This record gives sequence, C-alpha cells and structure tokens, in this order.
Amino acid sequence: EFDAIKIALASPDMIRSWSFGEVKKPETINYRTFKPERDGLFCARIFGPVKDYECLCGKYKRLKHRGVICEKCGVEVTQTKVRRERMGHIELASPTAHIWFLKSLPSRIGLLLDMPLRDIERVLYFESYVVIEGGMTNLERQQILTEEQYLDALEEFGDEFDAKMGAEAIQALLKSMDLEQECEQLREELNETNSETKRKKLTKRIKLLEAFVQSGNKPEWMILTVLPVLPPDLRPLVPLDGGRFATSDLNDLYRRVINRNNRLKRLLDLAAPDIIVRNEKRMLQEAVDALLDNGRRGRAITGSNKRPLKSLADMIKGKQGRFRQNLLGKRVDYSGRSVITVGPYLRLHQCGLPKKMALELFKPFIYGKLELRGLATTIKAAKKMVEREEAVVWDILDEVIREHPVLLNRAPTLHRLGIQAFEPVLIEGKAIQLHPLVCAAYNADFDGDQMAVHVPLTLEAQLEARALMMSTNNILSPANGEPIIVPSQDVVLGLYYMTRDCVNAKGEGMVLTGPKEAERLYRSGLASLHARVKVRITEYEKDANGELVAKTSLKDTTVGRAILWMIVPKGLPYSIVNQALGKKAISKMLNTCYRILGLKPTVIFADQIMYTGFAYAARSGASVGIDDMVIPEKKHEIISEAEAEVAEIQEQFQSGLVTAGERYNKVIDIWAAANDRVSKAMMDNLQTETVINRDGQEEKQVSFNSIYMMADSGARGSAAQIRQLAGMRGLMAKPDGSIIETPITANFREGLNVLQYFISTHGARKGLADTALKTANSGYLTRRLVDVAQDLVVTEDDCGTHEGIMMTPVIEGGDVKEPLRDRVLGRVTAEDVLKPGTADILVPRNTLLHEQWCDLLEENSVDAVKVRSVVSCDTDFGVCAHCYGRDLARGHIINKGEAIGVIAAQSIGEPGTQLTMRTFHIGGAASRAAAESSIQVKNKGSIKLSNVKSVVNSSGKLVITSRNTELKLIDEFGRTKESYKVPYGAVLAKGDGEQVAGGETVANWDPHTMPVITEVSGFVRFTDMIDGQTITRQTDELTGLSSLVVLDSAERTAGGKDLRPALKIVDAQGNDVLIPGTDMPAQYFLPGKAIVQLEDGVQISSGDTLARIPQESGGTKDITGGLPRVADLFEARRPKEPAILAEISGIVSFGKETKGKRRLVITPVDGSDPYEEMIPKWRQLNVFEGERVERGDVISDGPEAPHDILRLRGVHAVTRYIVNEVQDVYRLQGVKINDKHIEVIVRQMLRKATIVNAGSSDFLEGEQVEYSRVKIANRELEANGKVGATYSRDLLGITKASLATESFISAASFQETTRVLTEAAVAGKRDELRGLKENVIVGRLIPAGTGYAYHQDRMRRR
Amino acid sequence: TASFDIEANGKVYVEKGRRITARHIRQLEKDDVKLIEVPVEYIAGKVVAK
Amino acid sequence: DQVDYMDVSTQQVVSVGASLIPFLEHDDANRALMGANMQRQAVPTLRAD
DNA sequence: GCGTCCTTCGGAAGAGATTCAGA
DNA sequence: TCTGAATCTCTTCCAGCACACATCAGGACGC
RNA sequence: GAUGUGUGCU
Ligand SMILES: [Mg+2]
Ligand SMILES: [Zn+2]
Ligand SMILES: [Zn+2]
Repeated sequence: EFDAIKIALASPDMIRSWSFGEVKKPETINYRTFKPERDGLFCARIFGPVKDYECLCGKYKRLKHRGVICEKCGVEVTQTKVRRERMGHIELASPTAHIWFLKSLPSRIGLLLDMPLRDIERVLYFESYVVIEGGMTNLERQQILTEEQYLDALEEFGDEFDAKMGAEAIQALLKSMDLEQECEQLREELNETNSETKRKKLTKRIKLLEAFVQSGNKPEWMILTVLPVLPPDLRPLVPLDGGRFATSDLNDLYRRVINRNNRLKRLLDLAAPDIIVRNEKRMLQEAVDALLDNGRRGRAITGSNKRPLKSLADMIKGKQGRFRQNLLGKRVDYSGRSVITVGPYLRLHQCGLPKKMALELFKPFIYGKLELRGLATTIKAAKKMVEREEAVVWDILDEVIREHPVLLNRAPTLHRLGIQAFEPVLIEGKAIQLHPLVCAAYNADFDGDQMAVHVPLTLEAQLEARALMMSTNNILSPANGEPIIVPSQDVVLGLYYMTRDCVNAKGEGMVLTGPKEAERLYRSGLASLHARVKVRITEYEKDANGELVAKTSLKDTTVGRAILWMIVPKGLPYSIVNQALGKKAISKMLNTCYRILGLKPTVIFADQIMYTGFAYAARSGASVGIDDMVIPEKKHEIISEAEAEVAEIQEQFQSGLVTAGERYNKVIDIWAAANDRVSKAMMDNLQTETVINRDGQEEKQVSFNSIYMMADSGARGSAAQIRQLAGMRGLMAKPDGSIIETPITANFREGLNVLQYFISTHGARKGLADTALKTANSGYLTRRLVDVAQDLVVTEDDCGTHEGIMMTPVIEGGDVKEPLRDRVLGRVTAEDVLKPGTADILVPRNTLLHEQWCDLLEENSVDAVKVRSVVSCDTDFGVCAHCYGRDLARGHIINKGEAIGVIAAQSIGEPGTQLTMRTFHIGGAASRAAAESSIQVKNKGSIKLSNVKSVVNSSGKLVITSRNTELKLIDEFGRTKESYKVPYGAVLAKGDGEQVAGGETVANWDPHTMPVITEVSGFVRFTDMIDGQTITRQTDELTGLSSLVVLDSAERTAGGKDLRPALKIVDAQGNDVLIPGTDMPAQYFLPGKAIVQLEDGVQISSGDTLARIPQESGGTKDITGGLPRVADLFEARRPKEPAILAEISGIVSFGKETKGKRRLVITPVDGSDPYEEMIPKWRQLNVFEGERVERGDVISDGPEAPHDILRLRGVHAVTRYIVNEVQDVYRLQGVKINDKHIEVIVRQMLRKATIVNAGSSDFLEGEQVEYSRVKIANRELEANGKVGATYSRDLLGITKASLATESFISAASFQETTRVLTEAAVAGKRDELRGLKENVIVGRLIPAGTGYAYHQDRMRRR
Repeated sequence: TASFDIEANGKVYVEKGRRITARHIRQLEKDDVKLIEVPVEYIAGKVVAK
Repeated sequence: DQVDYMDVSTQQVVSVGASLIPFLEHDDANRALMGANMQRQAVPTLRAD
C-alpha cells in the first residue's frame, strides 16, 4: 500500500487542490429543521451529503442516481461517509502569519532573516513599520521604523521607496529572498570569522537555508494566505436534548475567523481609513493565531465559563491529544471488567469468568455456531434467541469457551506480566476468579480491584495467547532469573508450618518406609506434623545423559517433609525440603526445578505446592491473638540510655561544640541506633523464648509464636512491621523527606498516646502523599524510557566481534552484595576466559555460560571474565542475539527478532513506581541506617590500599588526605574478598601489606562534619577573613577565644564576593611553607559552613584537623525520596561541580599565571601540544608541576559528568559507571534487576555522533548524525580505496535522544509535538516507518515479534 | 572594624584595625562623648541625604 | 505550676468520622485514614444492628 | 417564549536570548 | 572592543484504568 | 462531546 510518510509545507495551490469549496459565512445548523446552511461551516455543496445516497433538497433518493450533482442546490449525491475526508478552505482578504513558524523558539522567521523575534512580532501585530527595498537611501533592507520614524521617512523620502507593514510586509520580505546568494554569503562569513558564537549562529542559519534549498519548499509559504478548514464530521455539533447545540470549540473559532475575514473584506471594499483596516488586520491575525495554536500568544481566548478553549494544536499535542489518547491506545471491543475473587481450585492455565460475561463477550462466536448447527436461521433470530437466553445457548457457550484463551489485564500494567492469557472456566456469579499463583506478578490484591478481560478474535491472536502470553509459559520474570510464580501469604505459611520440627510428638522415634505411611500417620493423628523420624525415601538423580538412576536411603526428617516429598517431581535431590521452607527457600526450589527438569514438571509441581500449602495451612489454624506479640522487658532500658545520650547531646550543642544541623544529624543517629537495638532484642526474645522437654529436662527450640511464623517464613511481613507491633515503632519521616527529631516510644500492642499518634500522622500522611504525588515522576520515567528504547529489536544471530565490557563482582563497602554467578549468568563471554591454571583456557570463546558454567567459574575461583555486552554490539538498527544473552524468561539463548528494548525499559521503570506505591505499607518509618563510623574487618588477609594519599598524625598513625580512596581486604589466596570506603580525614590503626587478623578495628573517624586537614604543621595566619564581611565571628568576653562560622556565596555581601576565605600556613618568621614534593604554598581553601576554633599563629602538629563543615546527611532514603538520581543518570544531567579530568596524556605544568583564574597546559612528548584549560580557584589540584598524567586521570575532585567520561575513557567506562550507580541505587531497596536492561538503555543513549573531520565521506564538518549511518559509511568506504571519517560518540539523555529520533512520528507522538512537527515540516523529512511506535500508529505488524518474519518478507520483496 | 584610629577628646579609644567590642561602646557611653575626628577619605563611602 | 490550659478531652484531636473507630490508639494512622473513609462509604442494611 | 448578533498562586529543567567582564 | 561565561527569560512536563453525580452548550436585547 | 465535584485499586 505505502511504505513512507512525507511531511512538508502546504502551498496555496496545494491547499486549493485539497479544497473542494469556498466557505465564507459563519452559519452552522440554522437552529431550525436541522439542515446545513447555504455557505456555512456545514454545507452539502461544499463538503458532502448529510444522509447516505440522498440529495440535500431531495431530487434523488437511491443508488440509481449515484454520481450526478443536483441543480436546485448544486450538491452531489454520493456516500455520507466522505464528510470526514473532503476539506474546505477560506480565501482570506489579507495574509496572516502562521505562529508555529513564528514562536517555536527557535523562531524560524526570526533566524531566517537574522532579525530578532521582538521586531517581527511588533511588525506582524501592527506596532511598527518595517523596510522593504531600501534603495537609494540610508535605510537598510531590515531596519525597523516606528510610527513617527515612518512619518519622517515619508515626509523626507516619499519617493518610489516602499515601506509596508504587517503580514504583507513579511510576505514581501520572504518572497524577495534569494536562497543561493544568502547561503554562499553565509558560507564565506563562516569561513572568515573566527569567533565561536557567531559561528554557531551562522551554521544554524546555514542548516535552515540548506533545508529549504534541498527540499521543494520555499520560504514564502510560511506566511498563511489560504486557511483550510477541518472536515465537518471531525467537528460535530451533536443535537442535544432540546433546541440548543453543542459548544464545539473549532466551530466557534472558525466563526470568529470568518467574521474577521468578512468584516475586513467589507471594509477594504468600502475604502476604510487606514487605521481602521490596520486594526482589523490585527484582529484577523490574532483570530487566526487563536484558531491555529491557542494559548501561545499572550492571552488565550475563551468562549464560556472563562476556560481556555482548545485549538488545532491542543488536540495534536499534550496528554489529551490524538497521539496519546486515540492512536497509541484505543478503547477496545470484546472486553469486560469485574471485581476479582480467589477461587483457589484453579490451575495456572485456567481463570474464572462469570457465566453472564462470557455470553456478551463471545456473542459473535455463539451466532456463528448457532448458524452452523442450523438451530437458528438468520442473524436476527439468533440475536433474539441469545437475548432470551435459551437453554441451548448456555449449552453451546461451553463449546466456544472450551479452549479460547482470554487476556486477563489489570489497570496499571507496569511490566510485561500485566497481561497474561488464561483459559476460561465458566462459573456462576459476577466475579472474575483469578489464580493466586500469578497474583504476585499481577500485584492484584483481592481488596476490590478491577481487572479487564479481552477476547482474541482472529486465529493468530489465539495462537499467540496460547504460545506466548499464556501464564504457564510466563513463570520467569523478565527482570531477572528469579521465578515470578512465588507462593505467598498463605502457601508459605502452610509449608513453613508443615516443614518444621519440634522435639515432641504423638510419635517421635518411630521409623517409616516412605511418605505414604507418614501421610497415614498424620491423617490418623498418631504422629504430629513436627515429629523427628527416619523415613526411607527413594530420591532420583540424573547423572547419566538424561536417564534417572535410582537410590534409596534412610534420612532423619520430619513427618511434614516426608508428606511434602510425595509431590516433588522425580529428579530433584532430597536436600531441598529438609529445612524450614520460607519464601526464598521455595523460590530457589522452584528455580532449580525449572533449571533441572523443565516447564511441564515445574508448572505441575507449582500447582501441587499450591494445593499442599493451602490444605495444611487450613488445617494449621495459624491464627493471631493479642497474646502473640510479646513485649520485651528491656526496651525501656534502651530508651532510657538513648534519652541519657540525647541529653548529653543537648549540652553538646547548647555549649557550642556542635551546631543545630549537627545536633539534628546526631540525634537521628542515636535514635536509629536505639531502634535497631530494640528490634534485635525483641526479635531474639520472640524467636528463642520457648521451653519444652524432650521427655527429660527443658530444652530450647525455635519458637512457635504465630507472629514469628509469619515473620520468619516471609509469607507476608518483614522486620519493620513486626518491629513496630512490639517494642519500638521508631522514627518517621515528613513528606519532604526530612525525619522527625522525636521518635514515638510505644508499640501498637500496648497503645499510643494522643500526641504520639499526632506525630505518627506525619509519617502516615508522608506515605500516602508520597505514593499519590510522586509515582507520577516515576511513571514519567518508564514512559520516556519505553519511548527511547521502542525501536531497538534483535535483528541478527551474531555480530561476530571481540569487543566487550570488563565484568567484575562488586564489593562497594560491605560483604559481597552480588557475586560473579548472579552477575555474569546467561551472557555470552567475549573471549577465552583464563582460569588460575594459566596458559590454559577454561571456557570456550562463544559459549552462552549457563548455570553449570557458572558453577564451574565459581569452583576455580575466577574473578575477571570478559563478557559480551549489548552496548558493544556491531549490528545495524538492532543488536545481535549473542551480545544480549538469554531471554531471561526462558532457559535458552534469545530468539532472533524479539523486542528487548521494551522489556528493558519496563524492567528498569517499574521497581520505582511499584515500590513508591509501597512506602506506606511499613507505615511512615524513615528506615534510615545507623551511619556506622568505624571499620570492623572480619575476614583474614592482607590490605591493598589503592590510590591513598596518607599523612602522619601527631599520634603517628596514618590519616588519609584523599577523597577517592578505598580499603580493600584480600585473603591469603590473593583473590579479592572485601572492600571498604574510608572517608576524608580518617585515622588508620593499620596500613598496607600487613596480614590483618579477623575481627579488629583499623579505621576510626567522626560521621558528621568531615574535617579538612593539613600536611605540614606550623603557624596559621587568618588570611582574607575580616569579621562581618565574609565571616561571622563570635567571641566570649571572659575567655577571649574565637569560634567563627564562615558565610556562603548566598548570605555574603555582593561586593565581597571576590574575597575567598582560606588558611595559610607560615613559620615563626612568617615565611612561605611548601607542600612535600613541590614549591607551591599550602593554601588550604575553606568551603561554606566552616567552623574554626583556633587563633592566628598558633603552634599545631602535622596531620591535625583545622575546620569542620556539616554534611546535613538527612533523608528517609526510600525509593520515593532517593530516585531522582536515576532520572539524572538517564537524562545525563551535568553535576553541579564536575571533576575536571585529563583530556590528553603527557607532562603536566602551568602556563600563564592567573588569566582571571588558574591556567594549566598539558604537553605530550611526541605529538602537538595545543591543549589549554581554565581552572577556577575553587578546587585544589591533585597533580603538581612535575609529574606525568594520562588520559582520564582526575585533575580535581568531585562527581564525574557522563559526557567527559565517555569522550575520554571510552564507552565501556561510562556504561560501567552508569550500570554500577543505577544498580547500587536499586539494590539499596533490595530490588534485583539484571544489568542487561541498563546496558540496553545506555546503548540507546549513544546513537548521535558528531563528525570530527569529513575525510572521504559526504557528511559535513560539525553536523550531528546517527552513529549507525557513520559506521555503515565507514565500512563501505573501507571496502574501497578511500578513508573513513573520524568521529566521536556523543551522550545525550533519553529525552534528548528520543526527541531527535530519525522517525519524526515517534518524536511527534512523545513530547513537544509543535516543536517537532514544525521542524519536520521545515526540513521536509520522510519517515521510513522502521520502529515500533510508527507501525503502532499506522496499524501494521510491528517488526518486533511474530510480525518480524512478515516484515522481513515485505522488506526483502522490494 | 575601625577603618582608622578611633579617638575622641584627643585620647585614643580604639586602635586602628581593632574591632569595637561591647566594652568600648559601654566606656564611650560612660565618658559621654559625641564629637570625634575623622579623615576626609572616610567620607567617600557616604551618601548625601537631601 | 507553669501550666494555664488543659485539653477538654482526648477525642478533640480526631474528626467525627474518625472518632467512631474503637481502639483507634492501637491502629496505625495509615490504616485509620482508610478505615474512616470506608466507614464513610457504608451502606445501610435491611435490619439495622 | 421567539430570533439574530460582536486574575495573580509550582518548580525542575532545558534552551534561546540577552548582559557582563575582561584581556 | 570583540567574545566567551553568567544570567535573564520563555516554554514543557507532571500514572493508569474505572465508576457515580451535576451542568452546558451566546445570553442580551428587541418583539 | 467537553468541563466541574466526589470515589475505588494501585
Ligand atoms: Mg491493591
Ligand atoms: Zn438538490
Ligand atoms: Zn553483537
């Protein structure tokens, strides 16, 4: 049919070609017999007939007159459907300006003529004249003349000189423009001028002129002459109940425009005075402006109720526009909706539909089978029989509903598992029964939520629902390798209560020959479910190549585990149920069942776990009483100790030792420590305090308190909720993220005061107002993440390269948060990995390492695997299967032709939204850690201190004087095992090389107020610190000691902003001291809030504190407050203080001194040395005048900006930095996201690449073009005798890179529809319909999944 | 901070460069003096009212 | 000796809707807000009890 | 009952236009 | 006095689905 | 068809 969409400007000849008539009167339906008016916005002569195959006046009535045009009213008799296809047009008496090319910012008229926007809007809205054809005078071709100046110009130069005004003047300016001469003149100016800002402006105007001269467009078409009208059927005036009509916005706007045009034409026909026609031209221009894009001008007009009405742009742009409301998503027939109930008698491939919903859903199917069997005769007879709900219809419904899967769907569909396909089971009632095993995936609690059903009509839809979207084949979440059908909240409790032991029973020491006799014992009640017996079991093993070899043993187990073994499929080792099965235990059990056996045994076993959990949970009676939450008898001692310590803090801050912010930072510290102590004390008292006799003296066992069962099993609960049920509730947070200074001291089991409840109200409102008002900026994240990765789809089997990111197991301050196994699993290695059996390879070059390979890598203790990443793939418009890895939902390599960009974006974007609508579940607790200020190393081994600049203290111990340090603990083998981050100004009791014993303390510091320290001792002189101007100095009269606080750049005096406080070190003679290594003075700069408690010229020791600066480490650190960081990383925001790097290698030295600020020059020893850099005096330099620096080394300190790290350290370093930071952010809240999705997003970041030099390619010098195009052009040129064009990868944010996508329809549908549509119309772009959203809008097979083969056939056919 | 040598009735009250602590204000109230000398360069940072 | 005013009753903090919940001082306010709302949304039965 | 008509109040960020300073 | 860096100013965006109720559609002035 | 208010689940 078609394979492209072209967008360009509209010519008046082309609009008249679109035009079928000339509307010139604002007459809608005549408030009478409802006929269209003669020459109004609705008319049969202009657009088309009202009723089908009928004339307007009534001269023809049926199809036998089709084609003829009537005589009395001049209308044609044709279909009535063409009223939404046949456009009219308006012949404006005077031209007008189209605002989209006027106020886009960049204003196309503004930079096309190089005259500012203000002058153009003054000219186009009649406040000043403008000059055309200056001629033989001093007036230029673009000069602006006011009224008085224009009058002067006419009284002195009233010759053939012309000076028009308004839209006519602008039209003359654009028509009298020569594109080639301007283009070559600007090219000459670009070649001549050396300044960069004028160069950028000139090259932007050159780009615009090249866009004009390339396409068939011309500059004069941007001023509107004829105004086409929308077809009447798309602006209907529905006849309401009575004589009034609908207040359709477009009709009123067209009425106003036609009013202005007709009045202007009448005034121009009568030769009105020039001021009146000028004012009426202004009115016409503003009316057309309000019709085209209302609200872009100063005031948006309103029709009624003082409400800004919508124009032709408000229904194309925004959240309520056609792109997001009626194109990317539509209301769908054959659908239903009802409240859901449990019905746990179902299976994974079954759902429950109400008997009445299925009769309305599958109604055409019933009609078809009723016509097939001959029970009915025609369609209307079957319709009447269905409406009468005869008994035969109910019988035949069970026939159509048999194996026709439906789409169960919830309202918020966060991820891929929001739509699953089930077979229906017809039941009575009006509720959609749902299988609870998928309720965790759905996040569909049974508290009154509505799900939506959908009926696959065509054959392919049913087969896709059977083979792809079926819930049986969706038991692995796309986020990670963990299963998504995890039993929860009843089955976990049942299994945990069953698979448990206590030392007593009805029968304990007896012996059984298998699970069957254990069941016989438990059913008869001759042995308790928690006995400790020795049954004889027959577990199977598959050591052979797919054959199960038998073995029989006599293991010491319980009765419950023996019963549970009856449902375990043949092939798993018995050492999976011989414990207390919690939630993670059975999750791992299901995972290993899937990994070993497959899919059908896994689903059958999951259903069996469901059944045997529900039955033995019903039989358990695991209730909850008020006698189950036991209050520990030592929590009030802990609150007394914390009260004493905070009373000490009172004296600490009121004296002046610490300030208000520091007091607030320490009080939260001590309250959190007390809360963590009370929680642990209560947990111990509630899990171990039970007494039982084994037929003799008393023995201790794991407690059987109900709350402990449902807090240890993990069915539903954690430490927070139960901790708040007994003992200490803790300290809660305000909606802004700040934490309350006073934690309420009471628990819900004993009660709350009338004031502690008021305090907990803060956290309770925080949770709710955080969910409902900050899940918006987390749904926005996933929206603009799915947008940026929609067009990325697997396209090739193998790209065949050797490039790949370097993969290491990360230890960022604690234990091993994630090992190698959890990190590299299911990803194809990039090269032959070297085991520590060196000179021999362990795993081949291109094997997708599965769980067995992961175990092999864990066995040989390998710590450095080069793995293929999706960001380093070499394919074109997609990524090969080998650079991605496994499907993450199936146990195999991914199939070529699958949309992984969408599953990556959804996986990244819905832990944030999900968990931010979960912060109210724990109540309102801050959940802030204790902020430990010491290092207790546990493992035995040595220390490898990397990049540490330590100095000697007055006590002699090492003190760190660097910011990027990390203390790594490495065991005796030499492999890395631990790594801790020591802070600035921390003292070390140990060093490097010494084998540190396990269980000592090596580093100490103070958590708040990290101190600036000195290298060399001596006397300090108070330089550039005068009281009041830049420092607030307070002094006690009696003692006479200065404890000052410095000012910021905020509250300091405006004149004194050039005064920068610092402490300079001098000797006894006041001479200059030097840093060890260089001859530069010790100028230690002071930041804001720096407190100093010293005196000028005091004797100190080397390596001591000088000043303290508060850190203000305050925040709840939830996913609600704590994830703008992910948005900053993905949109690539430049940090406030970027740490300057070394852009080229070579020796480092200074050049000129104080060119306003410091200067530095890097010179290589072989190549050219044109690199200079500007260094503000804010940051000290970690390098000196006499070392050698390499590319990527940090000259100063601070956060890295995700532009320079890419441009200097390469793609791998920046992608690893982004991956690590996002992974740490998500793992702070326990989320487990596979890194592949993040790498997919980072690859989608890097699509733009600016050209360094043209080379032999056809691209320009500074033009920014797709990296895929550059790679293809370079590969094509390298096949010939030419040379490729050197480039550099850019890094634009997800929003920036999405808005500059090659297919303009995606960007137009996403955001800034006006600014993108105008650019696409100016440039004359041509969409290829390559991605997914474009084919969604068009309505074809998306080239993503099952339609990928069809798209390949359609592409290769041409 | 005293930009010059603060003095009154001939005798010097606050030396140059020294800040005017509250004891200095109290002692100047006790001495009951209002007329002081000043270099004309200090008038540069002043603005005329009418 | 320093006080000069005292609250009339404990019930004055909460509204009329939220005061009808018994044992409100043991429920978390998060599950008291929704409790008050769903007490606001109740339907009258046949034989009131 | 007919019938025709001329208030302010967000805020986080990006971009494009000014001002500054500074050598 | 030209030209980068800093600041001023204008525009864009802000979750999804569903349900219930109401009004409203020129309303002012002449006939 | 659009606005206004209230409400449910996230
Ligand atoms: Mg819910
Ligand atoms: Zn006719
Ligand atoms: Zn590849």
